[PDB]
This record gives sequence, structure tokens and C-alpha cells, in this order.
Amino acid sequence: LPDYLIKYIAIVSYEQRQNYKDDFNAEYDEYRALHARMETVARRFIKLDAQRKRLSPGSKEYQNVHEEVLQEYQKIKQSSPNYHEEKYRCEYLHNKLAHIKRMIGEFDQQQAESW
Amino acid sequence: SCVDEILKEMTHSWPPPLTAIHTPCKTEPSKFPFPT
Repeated sequence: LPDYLIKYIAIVSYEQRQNYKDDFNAEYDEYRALHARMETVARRFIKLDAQRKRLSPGSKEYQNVHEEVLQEYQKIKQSSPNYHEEKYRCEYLHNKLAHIKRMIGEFDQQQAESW
Repeated sequence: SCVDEILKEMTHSWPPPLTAIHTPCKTEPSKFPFPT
């Protein structure tokens, strides 16, 4: 059970909304940087996958794609800090910030229902 | 074979990045089911 689900509960006041928003903003920069790296890393392999699917398996191009997948994966395996630690950090921040934003949005909806 | 496993691990679709918190909230967030 992630800690942010215990910490960030339903909002009861605008001051709480402000605090939640400030906490979101305090990690937003790291989140966006990591997310951008994750998308950039994924893009190369999604591209290689699509190429591999549309190519004849008897073509030199196919072998080239194979090799390029191996080389790029080697780049990822040797990266520092470890790719999997960055990925975990990015998933955690995504769902944490998504949860905080969910609390804020549900609060906004409630407030709009009463005025 | 090994390349197949590599691509299975690296081609998962990431959700778009969360936007900043507008006032009131402009975009509805959601928890994402990341693969495990």
C-alpha cells in the first residue's frame, strides 16, 4: 500500500488544497524529467519493434534491426543510475502525483456542487 | 528470442505526463496500471 494513499486523504478545506498543490509542485520537475526520459527510451524500442514487424525476416534490414535492438538494450543495461530504478521512481511519482491531483479534483467538484 | 523479450520489456505504452494543477482542476487524473 503506497504511503501517499495513507497521507493524502480527502480534502476538507482550501488550505489543504493549497498544501496538496504545493506538494505536487515540489516533485513535478523531477517527475517530468524522468517521464520524458522514459518516453524517449521507450520510443527507440517501439520504433525498432514496428520495423521488425513490417520487415521480411529474410532481409538484411531485419538483421540490422535485430542488431540495433541488442545495441540499444546494451546501452540501457549499462546506464547509471540503473534503468529499472529510474523506471520504478517514475511510476511511483506518476501514480503519487496522479493521486494528489485526484484529491484536488474531487474537492473542486464537491465545492462546485455547493454555490 | 532474446530480442523478443527485450522488445516486450521496452515497448510498454507510458501514459501522457500529468499536467500542472489548474484552478479548478482542468484534467481528470487516473491511476495507471503499470506492468509487473
